[PDB]
Amino acid sequence: EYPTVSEIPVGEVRLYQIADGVWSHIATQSFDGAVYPSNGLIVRDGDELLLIDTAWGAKNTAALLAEIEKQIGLPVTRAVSTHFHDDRVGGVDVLRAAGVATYASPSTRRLAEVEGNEIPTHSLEGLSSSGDAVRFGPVELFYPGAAHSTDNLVVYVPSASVLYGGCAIYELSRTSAGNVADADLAEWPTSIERIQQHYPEAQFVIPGHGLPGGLDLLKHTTNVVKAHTNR
Ligand SMILES: Nc1nc2ccc(Cn3ccnc3C(=O)O)cc2s1
Ligand SMILES: [Zn+2]
Ligand SMILES: [Zn+2]
Repeated sequence: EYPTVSEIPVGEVRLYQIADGVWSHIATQSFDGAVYPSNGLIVRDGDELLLIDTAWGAKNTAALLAEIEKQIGLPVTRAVSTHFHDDRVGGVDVLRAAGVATYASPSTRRLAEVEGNEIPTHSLEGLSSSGDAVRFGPVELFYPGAAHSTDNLVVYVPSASVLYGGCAIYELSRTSAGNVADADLAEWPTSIERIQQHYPEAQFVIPGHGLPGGLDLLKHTTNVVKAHTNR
């Protein structure tokens, strides 16, 4: 049963089996008066592991590495942050030290720099315009367009029909748009139309924060976004 934020002390990381050679990774961090949970993904890359997103923090990300050695036992060799916020890039410095080559789109790198966040080393190309798709080892990386922010990526594991939505996909229980500082509310529903065109098969869809679901999370996220602009 998927862990909730109440169950995960800040500084601990949990791993959850979505499908064979596919895990999400759940951690917790303080922010705007509370502590929030945050999701990333892990994919078996042959005899290696591909990570998607940090654990929101240096000490957390290092507890992620430790739980991955304890529980899987193969080496993380690459990581991909999916947009520029520290719940995606905080910890890259730790991953770097740990042997992991860290990647992000060219925008994602510049944005974080300005915002003072940590900076993935390598640049990912082919991802410049709404709807580009590129192949990263055992996954496909997809830029559906401006959404939670203007740089966010989504990830699809074809062999498992798992789609990792990141923060541009909300969980079902979330009904308040939230901090929409850097989002594009006008384009975000259209961005979610693309996802739904390019990944009609998805079996499970993993939000950036909270419980996984199906493709329902997409019409949910859209209803949540549009409600926010009519008031
Ligand atoms: N019911 C819920 N409400 C909220 C409100 C704000 C957030 C904010 N947040 C922090 C880090 N990333 C985000 C983000 O929005 O991606 C998440 C949830 S989950
Ligand atoms: Zn964000
Ligand atoms: Zn987030």
